[PDB]
Amino acid sequence: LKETSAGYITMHRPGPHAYKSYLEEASGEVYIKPPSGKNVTYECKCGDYSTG
Amino acid sequence: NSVVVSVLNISATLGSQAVLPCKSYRMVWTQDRLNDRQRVVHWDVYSTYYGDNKMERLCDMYSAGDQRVYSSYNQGRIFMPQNAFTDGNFSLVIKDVAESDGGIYSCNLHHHYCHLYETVKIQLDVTKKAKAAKEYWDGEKAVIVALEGSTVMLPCVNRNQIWTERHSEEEQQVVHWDRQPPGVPHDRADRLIDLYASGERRSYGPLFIRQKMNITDTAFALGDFSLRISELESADEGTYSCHLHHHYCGLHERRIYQVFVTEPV
Amino acid sequence: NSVVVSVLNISATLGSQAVLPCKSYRMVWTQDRLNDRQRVVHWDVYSTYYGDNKMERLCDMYSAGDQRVYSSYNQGRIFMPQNAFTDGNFSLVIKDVAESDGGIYSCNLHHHYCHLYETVKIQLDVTKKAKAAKEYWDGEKAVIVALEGSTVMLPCVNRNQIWTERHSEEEQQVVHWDRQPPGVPHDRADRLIDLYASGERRSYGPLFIRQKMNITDTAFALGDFSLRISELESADEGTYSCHLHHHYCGLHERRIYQVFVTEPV
Repeated sequence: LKETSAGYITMHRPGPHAYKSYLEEASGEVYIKPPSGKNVTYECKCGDYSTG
Repeated sequence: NSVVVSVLNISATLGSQAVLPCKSYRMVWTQDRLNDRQRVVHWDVYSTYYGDNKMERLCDMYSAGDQRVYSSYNQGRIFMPQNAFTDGNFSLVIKDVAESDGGIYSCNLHHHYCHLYETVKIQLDVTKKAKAAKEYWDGEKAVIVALEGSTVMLPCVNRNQIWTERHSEEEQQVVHWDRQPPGVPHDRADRLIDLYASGERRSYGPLFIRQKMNITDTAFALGDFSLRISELESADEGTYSCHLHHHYCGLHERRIYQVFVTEPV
Repeated sequence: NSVVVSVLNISATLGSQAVLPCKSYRMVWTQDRLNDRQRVVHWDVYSTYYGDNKMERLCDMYSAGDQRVYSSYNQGRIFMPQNAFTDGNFSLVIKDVAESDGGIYSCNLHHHYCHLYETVKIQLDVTKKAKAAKEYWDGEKAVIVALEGSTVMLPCVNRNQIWTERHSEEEQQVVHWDRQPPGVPHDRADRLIDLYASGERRSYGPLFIRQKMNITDTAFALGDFSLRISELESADEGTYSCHLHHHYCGLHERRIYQVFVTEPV
């Protein structure tokens, strides 16, 4: 029976995630192409921990 | 197939609010996450021979449980066949009977989940001479007469499907509020709303009428399936039916209300 | 996704023969039935302290091989973690450092099948006083200073997918010669011919043009995928693209040639 009265399992929000397709580097200069219609963050450390 | 609990004529007034009280606290659904899955039977003697003249429980069987004797003596004296729990023959056996043992016996069944209980009454007597030792049936009770110290049997069998083991999966207790369209005979209704024991509700037809067809959110729990129809319209005219079925307890009932829209007067 | 190696405008003349030199001897495919499936890394020191002032190889790791020390002493002194072969941290450890041990170190990677190799340069120095014992980074090299006999570490990590273990099935190196039809923008070509590392060639379109579209039969082997188009026609007018991809080595490149048919003048 679906009804259950035992056990206890935690549940929490997720962490960050990674991908390559967001970043394209065919040319010498960097290129980032996030999927259309989706907010995205990006980070780089050269010089400083700069994020956009 | 359900059985018509009662038929009532409802003189619902157009525009006003009408109430169909279909409900039963017996149908109430257990709130705790652990719905009771056990049933109990017991034997209790009320022997007026005792100056205390109280009722004392000889023993009790718990479903899927272990036989347990209340006192330290009835073990051996009291025999409750374990297999009989499936047979339903909840009979009692006494090895030796004393002058202080004769009295009034009662076999009782209790079930928390189904909220159904029963009791059956018997009489026991003991005499020094076996000549008068003969059972008889009084319609409302049975009288046993036997020699002192002689083995005696008291029968308690119900022969009921609910009280015999059936590990059936707990089907949600279906509740259906179905309205016969205007100018339509009974038994031809289309389900206005459906309610499950799990609390999920399936709505049919317009949403505004369902909202005005006020039903307490705890109806599946409290069992208050009474239908409160507000802002009555001519479309709502027609007979209403409140069907309830509980597979585990095996109950099946229906309430029919002749709801006709009447203009204000 | 491939990367445009170069874009060249081709003034192909009608009737004459035009050549698209898309090719790379790096792309050459191994001829022997046993294509190389192993890669090597090694460490080599060029210490000018030696009067011989030659470069001597401390040790070398072979893919799926066993650690082997060139000399009889570096064992124990030189530590190359076997698990690091998967990590790619091809670092070196010295237990004790002598005045004759300081010099120039170089970590080198060689791969016969992919024909890709790399080298990284480092400097090591030893002093009697730990006060001056401090590393520094010169951009083109790193200088290490440490006390004589002190354990020292030299890092060589590339963090590259090719140099880390990947037992991927050897997908045939796809080569595609695709021509944009006349009056069509780039990236809209239909494959004129396809070439596999196994040597099989898939022809598309007329057979006569494929025959006149001369390609060396050993192109899959030599890598000379240059396209020689003969008896140029107006139909052949349009941009040409030469795409190459090697899954095992992970290479992906494309060469675009603006081939327009020009009448003789």
